[PDB]
Amino acid sequence: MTTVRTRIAPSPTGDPHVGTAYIALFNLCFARQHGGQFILRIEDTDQLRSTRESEQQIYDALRWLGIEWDEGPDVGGPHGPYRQSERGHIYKKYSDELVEKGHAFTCFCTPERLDAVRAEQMARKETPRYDGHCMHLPKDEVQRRLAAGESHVTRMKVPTEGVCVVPDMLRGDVEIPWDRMDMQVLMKADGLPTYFLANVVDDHLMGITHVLRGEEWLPSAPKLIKLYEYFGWEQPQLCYMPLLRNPDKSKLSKRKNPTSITFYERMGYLPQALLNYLGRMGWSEKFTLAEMIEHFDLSRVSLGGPIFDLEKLSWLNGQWIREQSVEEFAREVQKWALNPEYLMKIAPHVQGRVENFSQIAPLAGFFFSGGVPLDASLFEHKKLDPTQVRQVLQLVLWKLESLRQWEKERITGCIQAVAEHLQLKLRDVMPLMFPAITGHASSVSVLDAMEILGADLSRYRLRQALELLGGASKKETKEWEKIRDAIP
Amino acid sequence: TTVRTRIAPSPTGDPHVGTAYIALFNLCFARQHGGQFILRIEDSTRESEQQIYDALRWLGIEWDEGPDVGGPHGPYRQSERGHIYKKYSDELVEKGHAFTCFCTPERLDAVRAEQMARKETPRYDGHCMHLPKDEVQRRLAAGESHVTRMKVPTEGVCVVPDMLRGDVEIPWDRMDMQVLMKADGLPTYFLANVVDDHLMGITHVLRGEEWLPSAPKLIKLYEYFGWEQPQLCYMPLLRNPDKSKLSKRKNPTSITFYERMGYLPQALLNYLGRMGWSEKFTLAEMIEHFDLSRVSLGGPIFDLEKLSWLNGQWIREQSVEEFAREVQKWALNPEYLMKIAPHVQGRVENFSQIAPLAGFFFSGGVPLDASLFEHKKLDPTQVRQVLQLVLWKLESLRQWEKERITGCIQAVAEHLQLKLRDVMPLMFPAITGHASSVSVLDAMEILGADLSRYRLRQALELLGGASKKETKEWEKIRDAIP
Ligand SMILES: [Zn+2]
Ligand SMILES: [Zn+2]
Repeated sequence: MTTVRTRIAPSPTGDPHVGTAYIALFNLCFARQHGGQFILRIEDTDQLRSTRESEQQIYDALRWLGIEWDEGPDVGGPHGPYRQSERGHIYKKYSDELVEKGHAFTCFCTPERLDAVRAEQMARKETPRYDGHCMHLPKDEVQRRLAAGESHVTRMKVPTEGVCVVPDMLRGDVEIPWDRMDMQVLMKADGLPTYFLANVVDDHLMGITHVLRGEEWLPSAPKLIKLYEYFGWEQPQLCYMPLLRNPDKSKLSKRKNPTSITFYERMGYLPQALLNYLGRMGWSEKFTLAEMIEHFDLSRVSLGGPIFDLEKLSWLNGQWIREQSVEEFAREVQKWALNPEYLMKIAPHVQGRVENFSQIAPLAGFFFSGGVPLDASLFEHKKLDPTQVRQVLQLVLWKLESLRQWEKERITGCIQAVAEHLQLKLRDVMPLMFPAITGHASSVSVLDAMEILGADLSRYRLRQALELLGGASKKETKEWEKIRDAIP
Repeated sequence: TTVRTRIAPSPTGDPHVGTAYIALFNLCFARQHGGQFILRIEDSTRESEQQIYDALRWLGIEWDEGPDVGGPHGPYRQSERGHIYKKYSDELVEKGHAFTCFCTPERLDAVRAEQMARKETPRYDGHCMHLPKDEVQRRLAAGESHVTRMKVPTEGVCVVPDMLRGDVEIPWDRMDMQVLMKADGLPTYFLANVVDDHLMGITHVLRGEEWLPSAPKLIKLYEYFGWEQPQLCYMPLLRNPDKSKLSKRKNPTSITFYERMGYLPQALLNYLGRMGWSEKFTLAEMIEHFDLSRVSLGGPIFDLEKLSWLNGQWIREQSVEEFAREVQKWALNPEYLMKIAPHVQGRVENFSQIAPLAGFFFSGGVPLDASLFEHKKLDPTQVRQVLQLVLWKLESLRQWEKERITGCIQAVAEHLQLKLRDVMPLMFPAITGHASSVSVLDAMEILGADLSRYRLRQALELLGGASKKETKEWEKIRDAIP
């Protein structure tokens, strides 16, 4: 008679990803199927990559898709806090218990030490693992080194022989040798935990009963199962979902198909269609969230890797567009781009470049086209040969992919940094941005246009221009990455 | 006495730029002297009347008296003014200044033939001028169709005192015997405006140069009646940059064309004022620095490129809010967009595909590519023919709706040796700039009459246009089509 409770636990380290929505949909349907609750927990334990902006992008993207949770950082809940950065005291308590009970230990190995051990191991054809150095430390030495304030971590003990049985709800028993595990770090030197500890503690304290996650987390499942044993906690039911696949059997990557949810919103896809498509890849047709929930059952999940096919997603999205009143269609188009907020940002940039209103559409059309018409001749540069032009586009694209705050000045800073580093003037690079972003050699202010267009469409158009001109080889990619990392 | 000016547009078509030019000067002259400017309709369709009101008001022109705003010296529609016109024509016939004519249209058409064969300007030969009082009483009792004509001198010269040109001499032997009352009991535009100007207290008659040749007949009617003549001024013609007369073949003349193309009314009104007298200024400013003497004796030039530059300055020299409001009214409103919506909803797989598909609804013209007009069962000469004939019949279409637009295109086809399905391949590129697009017939109704004709004409002129031998030959086809 126990109420079901599932969760999605994304890290706010970048754009909201389609994979996250996919897993969130399954955990949502399973909880609603069983009359339970669906929780959202922000795993911002990586305070060097987590941002408050990325947190809100997660909320907006999922809510836009139609996914809603009963408890979370933005709605509250009786089992919070739901941000792992607000639960520091909790993780220390349970990490200390493990050490007290002998199931974990303090490690003082400096980064210079761990690197040396890994080298000596790779030279002995051995599997790289923590050598257990600090596991056999006297209590006298441990007390001393901690009193001096020496940096340290907490590692868990793991078996060296035998096998762990992972009882997947769909695969059955999955045997994983313990010797593939290592003495995983639980508490980092900065007093923050790893997901191994945070997810076990938090899934337990929040009463999570079923955990559907992607199969990428299955290899490390034994360490979580073992942590539950150490605490004497009841383990939740586990199901590891196959990966999303590109139609060519490869893994879903930003190169082949964009993975950002916001990309499909800005491209003009309906949230009902994208959500509907994620469900059709999952289990066993056009349906709403409510209808997908009533017909949901984990057994109907194809044991094969679901395929993300933009062709089928576009056909489905057209079916949704067609199978609704013109009023509904109109309201969706307004929310998408035909609204005063978007149009008034464009207004001041066309007002000075038209002699009558009929010239606005050819000038501002690129604000609504998604991509732009690709004309390779528009990138013939006077000072830059074709190879140098591809280098500039690749370096700019990389820096803009890493840019977290999509704002004109930060956008300009990335481009100007790529140019100054290459001993180029910003005036030498902007002529390439115009055709990439707008499709024309001259247009409105391109830096303003990129901020208005947003990060997703700007990167998409830059990548297409790069691919139009041939792209970059593996050799060039390696050589240009060295340059990327030396740029602010 | 208070100055009183007017315009008397006929509600028989779309309002042309020439009408707004004349209206502006009449409005400015009246305001300068603290008088009234009157709009009179000498009717013809009640819809065409509202077009005139809407187009002139959109420009910023107003009138103190008229059929819509009323006034103390109406009615302001001829059709509402009773049998006042037959009364004055009868006085002229009784006082011997007019006479009754029984000539048949077949006979008046023959005299015109003999006169044009001599390179003469056609005139009424004066047949019925001296018919017996008995012969006329008989035919009238029998109910024979007849009209009333005014008598004009045959020798001498009429001195027309123009406020700008000075004295203009015109020979009476050029004037003809103008019809006063038509065979249907309605007055001619000539008699009605003379009668109505007198009854409405019009003091200054500012007209286009096209009416100068008839000034003697106006002067003589006032003479016959014994009425005080109004001050007269005939404005020089609007001309293209090549010194020719303004023509829809060269530059479009409908006010509504420039509205649908995205010009600001303050800019077109300013351009009409900056052409005549003496640079950007408003209407209230135009009235401030207005004076008739600043008009040049030579015709003003309607230069579209100069108009575009001026419109661009009006767009720039205003707040972004004012600019956005103007763009909303021009085309970015729910009425226009919801007309397009159902025609793109079934043709897109995502919203980012809408703008490439629907862009032609906003581009004024479209990108021209001659290669798009290559037809299987049609040659480069026949394509121009259908385009011309389609254009002509659509230029004559009064009510611009899909069911009547399709009728015109079908009539040109049925009359031709081809089926309707044979012509649409040419319409799609001309109207949308693409080989295929949304329902082109629904698109033309949405785009409007002005932009549809403009694009068809641009397409026709792209492919080469029509020669003189082709036009006169193809018009005979146009007139044989419903
Ligand atoms: Zn250690
Ligand atoms: Zn006669």
